[PDB]
Amino acid sequence: QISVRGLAGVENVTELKKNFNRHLHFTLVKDRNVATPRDYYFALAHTVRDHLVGRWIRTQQHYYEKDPKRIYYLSLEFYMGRTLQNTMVNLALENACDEATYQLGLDMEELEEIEEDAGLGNGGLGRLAACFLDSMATLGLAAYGYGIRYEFGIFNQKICGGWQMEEADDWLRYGNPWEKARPEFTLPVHFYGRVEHTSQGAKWVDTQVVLAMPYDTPVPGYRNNVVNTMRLWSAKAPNDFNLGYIQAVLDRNLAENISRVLYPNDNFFEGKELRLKQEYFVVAATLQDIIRRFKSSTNFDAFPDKVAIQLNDTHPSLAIPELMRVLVDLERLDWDKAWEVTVKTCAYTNHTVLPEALERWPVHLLETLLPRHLQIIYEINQRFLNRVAAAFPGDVDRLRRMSLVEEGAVKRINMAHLCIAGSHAVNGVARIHSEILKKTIFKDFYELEPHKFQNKTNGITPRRWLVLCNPGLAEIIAERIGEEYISDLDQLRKLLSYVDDEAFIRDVAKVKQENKLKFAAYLEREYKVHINPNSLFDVQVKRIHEYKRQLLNCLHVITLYNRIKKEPNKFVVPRTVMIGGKAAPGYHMAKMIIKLITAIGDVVNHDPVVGDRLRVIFLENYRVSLAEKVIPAADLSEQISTAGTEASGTGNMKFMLNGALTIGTMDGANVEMAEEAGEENFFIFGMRVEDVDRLDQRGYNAQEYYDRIPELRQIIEQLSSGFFSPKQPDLFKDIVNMLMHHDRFKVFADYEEYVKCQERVSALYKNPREWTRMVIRNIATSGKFSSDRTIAQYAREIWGVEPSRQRLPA
Ligand SMILES: OCc1cn([C@@H]2O[C@H](CO)[C@@H](O)[C@H](O)[C@H]2O)nn1
Repeated sequence: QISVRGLAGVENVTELKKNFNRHLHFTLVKDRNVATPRDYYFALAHTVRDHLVGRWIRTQQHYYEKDPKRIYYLSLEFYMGRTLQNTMVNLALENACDEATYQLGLDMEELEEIEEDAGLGNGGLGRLAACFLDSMATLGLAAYGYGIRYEFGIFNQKICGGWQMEEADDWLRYGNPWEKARPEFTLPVHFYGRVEHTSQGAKWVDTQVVLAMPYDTPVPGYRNNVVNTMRLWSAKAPNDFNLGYIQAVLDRNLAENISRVLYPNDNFFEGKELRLKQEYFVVAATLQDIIRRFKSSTNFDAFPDKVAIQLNDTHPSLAIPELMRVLVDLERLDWDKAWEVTVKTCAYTNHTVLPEALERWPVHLLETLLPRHLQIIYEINQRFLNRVAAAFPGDVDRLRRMSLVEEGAVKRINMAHLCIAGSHAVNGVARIHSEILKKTIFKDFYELEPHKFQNKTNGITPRRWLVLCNPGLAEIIAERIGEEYISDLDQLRKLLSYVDDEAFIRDVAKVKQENKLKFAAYLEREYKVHINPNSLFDVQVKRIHEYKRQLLNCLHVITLYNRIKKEPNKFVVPRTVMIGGKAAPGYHMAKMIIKLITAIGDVVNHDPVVGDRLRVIFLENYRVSLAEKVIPAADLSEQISTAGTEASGTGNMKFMLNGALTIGTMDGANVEMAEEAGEENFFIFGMRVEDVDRLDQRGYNAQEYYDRIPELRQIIEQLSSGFFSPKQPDLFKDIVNMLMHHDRFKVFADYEEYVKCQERVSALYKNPREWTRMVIRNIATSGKFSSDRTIAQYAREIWGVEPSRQRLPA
């Protein structure tokens, strides 16, 4: 059908069709009289998978022969989403499979919808890992993603009576055609036990053993024949585990619970033992695998030359003391040499400055679970603090501040401090974030070792986030500038020369309209909700969090509603306000915010005076597959976190690439986005980081805003009195109380500027031509935010490896 989707040659189409029928028969054990759409999906998935394996085997053979430096990306989350279309895109099979299935009398897009998301992540951090894997493969790096194969990923969100309900994401029930179990490479992982000191050093003994079984998933590069591996560990009990008899077998679940479920927290630390076990489990199994591969090339001086370990947040921070443990206790290296190797091998990416998100493990947990690691952390700390003391003599406050061990009622290990000490590089994820790190929470460390601190602004893969989810836009762009931009997104700058091109303006606007119609149809079909596709699609999709300020969006929505109710017969630009995202199950305020959104919808969507001029939709079960649908459909991207709180954001970048304008604070990567596009082409509002600091200094008083803004008063009075909850007038008391008395994120302080800025948005939307021209200016300058750029920077500035667009033999 379209060019970017590749060739549909007669030879390939015929070959795909026969292998499809082969898999349906031999693999699925079905005939075409009993086969369901799901069977057809699996037959296609198996057919496409076959095309990966040849390239997968030869890529891994290529690495064995060339022995390049290997990159190990350690993450507790990989938010992969669906794999079928991505695989087709990267192998140039999309049109051929489209043709092959059509000739079999099947709609491929229908089959694509059957695939479950691999939802092994919470949001941005897990999705960043997924984009990174894609870019590393596309840039020909010898890279391995290492994580946990959760049996249950991020919960499926059901909305019931306006409330979030969670259900288990049983993503593996029908099987996962993409993974290959590798039980032959199963590794033991040790827990508990005790430390014994001998003549020949420390020994970790009397441990409980849990087996780590790897499952390998192929990660194809974009049309370069590179297929890298994501290896995910599954917890298995040893066969002599607890070996009355029946109970001992049933108690195997205790061990295997380690890989059972993803902790559903976004940007929030829950100090639970099971989570710590997960963190060590991935680290211990991964490091053995790394060392095994390294030895299969005794001399650990070359370890840092052949290995890079990237810590995605502090979650895999135990890699540092674990590497030390292995080098010192098992390989018998002296401390100093082991430490040198460790530091040069490890690098740490920080993703947050929110205090509640920072990992601080109680010493008593580490003492019981990982007694040798605690000893190593203590020794790391002492030697590190000796360096601090030597650099800043007499500065006893600094010593306390920089210690890996935090004092208090419960002693804790600050994992971020551990990571900085044991890494040669520490990076933030957007320029403003990296600067905040050096100025605030890691200031002491930056003063001690300024060379360690870097920025690596986040990115998104233009394969998934343009070509896959927005083929129409990919195509109209390719018509003008060719296909090279897909793996060289900076080429989108060439589109600046088309900003006054009447054909291009029409096409850009046509593609958006088509996307909106398709999404309006999706909503009716799958959720039975009526929306006006001519309205401005105003969308905020991301995890529900106070810092992300879905509440500020809510206030604006109510403002628009109240203004309509006051002047019913005045013209307002029609809007469909879509808000979606999951709340962590234990996050009460976030669950209340979801209820508020639906409560507002229940009032607004049924007011006859409003008509179709304002609709409020809560998008249920927001996830990667839903993002791929709603983002291409968006006109306005809400990126309205309090300045200084959203480390980068990546949703922002997705919207920019897909032809939405951005309303946002100068937070995270929004700053760089506005810088790239030009501030004129962004809807920037609200406090900057410095304004937030000034407000904190004099004290934030929400009442002041309430007293001085009548429109804001009205909303709060509406919330308090039960306007949006008549049967439970006090339902939103917690929300109002928080807003009025303990709002850490200063919702009210940005309200006026936000509403005003939103008026500027509506004004521009009234002029379709100028809206689209600004859209073109955004798409055209979104090149910097390709994860190919990000990964190339990691490669050159941290990992010490050169990216390559050179193709491997097919
Ligand atoms: O554990 C802290 C954390 C941070 N994050 C998110 O990481 C993303 C990827 O770097 C960022 O874009 C986002 O700003 C951050 O909140 N998720 N969890």
